Amino acid sequence: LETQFTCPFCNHEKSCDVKMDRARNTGVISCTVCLEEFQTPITYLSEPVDVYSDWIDACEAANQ
Amino acid sequence: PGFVGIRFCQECNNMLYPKEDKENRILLYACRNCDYQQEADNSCIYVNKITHEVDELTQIIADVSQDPTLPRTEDHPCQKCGHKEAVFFQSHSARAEDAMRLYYVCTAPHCGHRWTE
Amino acid sequence: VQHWCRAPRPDGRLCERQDRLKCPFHGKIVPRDDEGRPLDPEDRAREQRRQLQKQERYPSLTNLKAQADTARARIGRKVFAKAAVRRVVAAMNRMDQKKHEKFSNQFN
Amino acid sequence: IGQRIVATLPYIKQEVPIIIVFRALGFVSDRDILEHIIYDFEDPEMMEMVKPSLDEAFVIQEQNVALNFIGSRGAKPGVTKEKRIKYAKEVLQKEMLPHVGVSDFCETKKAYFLGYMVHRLLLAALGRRELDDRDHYGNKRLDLA
Amino acid sequence: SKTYQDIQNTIKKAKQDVIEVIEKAHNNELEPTPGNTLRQTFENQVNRI
Amino acid sequence: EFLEEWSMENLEEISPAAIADATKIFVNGCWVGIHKDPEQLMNTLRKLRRQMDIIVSEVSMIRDIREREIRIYTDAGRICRPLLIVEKQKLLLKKRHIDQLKEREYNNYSWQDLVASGVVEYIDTLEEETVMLAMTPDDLQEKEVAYCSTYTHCEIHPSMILGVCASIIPFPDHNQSPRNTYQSAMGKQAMGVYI
Amino acid sequence: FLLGQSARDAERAKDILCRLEHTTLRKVTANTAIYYDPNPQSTVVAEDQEWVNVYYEMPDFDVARISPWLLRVELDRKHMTDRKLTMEQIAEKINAGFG
Amino acid sequence: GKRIPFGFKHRTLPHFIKDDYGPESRGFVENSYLAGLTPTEFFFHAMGGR
Ligand SMILES: [Zn+2]
Ligand SMILES: [Zn+2]
Ligand SMILES: [Zn+2]
Ligand SMILES: [Zn+2]
Ligand SMILES: [Zn+2]
Repeated sequence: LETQFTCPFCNHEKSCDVKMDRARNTGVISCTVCLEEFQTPITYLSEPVDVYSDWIDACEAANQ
Repeated sequence: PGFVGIRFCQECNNMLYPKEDKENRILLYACRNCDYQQEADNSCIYVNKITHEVDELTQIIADVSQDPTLPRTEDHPCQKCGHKEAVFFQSHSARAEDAMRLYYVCTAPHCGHRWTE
Repeated sequence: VQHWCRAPRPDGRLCERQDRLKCPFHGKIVPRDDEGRPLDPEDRAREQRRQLQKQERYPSLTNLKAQADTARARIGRKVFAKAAVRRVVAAMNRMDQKKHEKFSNQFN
Repeated sequence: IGQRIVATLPYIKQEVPIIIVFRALGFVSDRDILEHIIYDFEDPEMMEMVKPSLDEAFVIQEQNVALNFIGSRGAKPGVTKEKRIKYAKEVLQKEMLPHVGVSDFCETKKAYFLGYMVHRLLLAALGRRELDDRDHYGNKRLDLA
Repeated sequence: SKTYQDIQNTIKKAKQDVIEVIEKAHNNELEPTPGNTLRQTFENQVNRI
Repeated sequence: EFLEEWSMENLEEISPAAIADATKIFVNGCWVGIHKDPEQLMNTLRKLRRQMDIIVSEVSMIRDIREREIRIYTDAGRICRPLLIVEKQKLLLKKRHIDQLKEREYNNYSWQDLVASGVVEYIDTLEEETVMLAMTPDDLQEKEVAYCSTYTHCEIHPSMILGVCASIIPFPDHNQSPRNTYQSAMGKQAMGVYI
Repeated sequence: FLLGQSARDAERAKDILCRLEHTTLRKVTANTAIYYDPNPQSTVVAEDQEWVNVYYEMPDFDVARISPWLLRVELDRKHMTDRKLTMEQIAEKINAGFG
Repeated sequence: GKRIPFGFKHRTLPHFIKDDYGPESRGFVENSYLAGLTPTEFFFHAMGGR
């Protein structure tokens, strides 16, 4: 598995990175270029690729 | 002591994890998943047998009397059904390779009596 | 285990504990008479000296050190150390080495 | 430090707790899974052998959640949700244990067989059966012209 | 022929002793030596015979 | 198909409470059903094989007994060898058969008629774990201390455990083993008539 | 190589032996269990209650501070003697390590 | 350095009963090279030579 993902909005590859604050059970993924930021809870099994895929559904679901 | 077994919720059938009712100081088995709660019975939660004092008679299955490959002996009459012949064999399990003790099983059909020496 | 702790308890009773070497509640076991005085005068003097030594010796806001300064935090720090878990894993692997040794006669 | 069982499925980039792979096959409740792994609920020792692994993945409790969990590993990161669940389902049917069956609705068969695999593992660890010998020819097949 | 008979008699003796040792171990009558389990002491005695 | 006609209980029709005491059934590794009376099933099937019935000759059939599985193999690549089948304490190969084979060139009573009549049987490396082989029909004879007395098969002859180059050596059992191995390796370098 | 009379008699040599060999707690423990005992005066277990109440009545160590959660550990005799060892020293060590 | 191992399931070969620790079962050759070797001694001797 890999950790940097294409920004869903600015379409810049590998421009998103993640910060897993295991203390608060919350992970943040932030597009460095467009500064978009997505917040979501994580559990002790979750991984960056799991966090990222929460974002995409959040994007699409809100885009409905 | 005796081993401790798991017991399941009655909404989820998920395993009821223990915790304490501090304000009552009594043991409750609760469901992490649903919000079901139950009152305990053991008051013990964990046990380790460091010696591993397992009795193999439980592991034995009375069907082993059918093996032709397996020794038959006439000397030890069946205690239960009074039959003449009985198979016998070693322990053959990990942490039990020592102790070449023999386990005896009656060879009559539907007697299935097992014993040891 | 014949000799008894026999130290003078605060209730006036003498200890009946059957420890081979030391009393958990009276330190080293010395031989005492029926009324609890150690038979050896020197041992009695040493015990008296030890007893004398023992007898001689933003506030409104919460302090984070309270959690950090507690028994449970200390124990957690000790047990949940990388070295400690490594030793635990090593010992449990040696346990696995024995249950690997559970196949003697056959190929295993 | 309890023993935690995991599975290495094909075309999934990471190991996966087995209890997840049972969830993703539609046997969601815990007890239905221990029906398939432990053919007799009296032996305590195998039950406390399975307990830790049944804790490891308490978080994922429903089939679609576990299917997400699996398919999030796999082909390419940024893919829509429906493709992800199709990916996980395609794996668990076509690629995992084909000899049990590639057709759909082979999931009770697949669950029984995977429970058998785990049963055998747990016996091997409790010592109730001997580790397989590699040089036994019962285990080998000669491969003629 | 005489020495053949000696050899056969010795072999018969040895096999009989090994049978005796086995059935001792089957009756829990065999006790380990220091530094050796029951399997190993059993094997060592049979090999020595 | 035959198992379905018998009392096999396919797997998608069971309550998991039942499996504890029944016996599993694997056909080429695929857990196919369960069954409740194993031994009768095994006897039925071995009889069917011995009649050249639906079960072809080369179908290995094991019965783990301590654990409660039955395993049936039809795959390719398994190795096997013919053995003689034993009654209570007697071969099934009577002198009827030897008489008819002795004129094998008139009666065309070949080897195939000999397997077809339930007298020899192909037993492979995995089913051997559960047979009891008499080395020679003398082991069958009731001895002063009967060794096993529940034999299942016999060897046709012990000397057929050797190969094509080790079968040249005369009196191989008076030789030390590396001797026999070298001769096996030098019998392939020995000038003769090659064709 | 032993130096003194330990070279001659076996017992002294065995003393030195047990004084070299490492003996962790596992080697001298029979079985353990994590009970839930809120009241020391009433243990769940019966056979221990005697020495329990022999200890807990005298308040050298506070009862209020104590948590309801329990460890109980079983030691087996022949192992316990082989190292010529007594519960006093094990108590001592557990005091030393965790304080 | 050990007697013949139990390569079948608690059997050195399928000619012996299970859990047989006798001298014959684990590979004791009670014959000279001049008296021959019986087939099981032949097999065990082959294993040693290998
Ligand atoms: Zn962007
Ligand atoms: Zn529940
Ligand atoms: Zn009986
Ligand atoms: Zn005292
Ligand atoms: Zn005291």
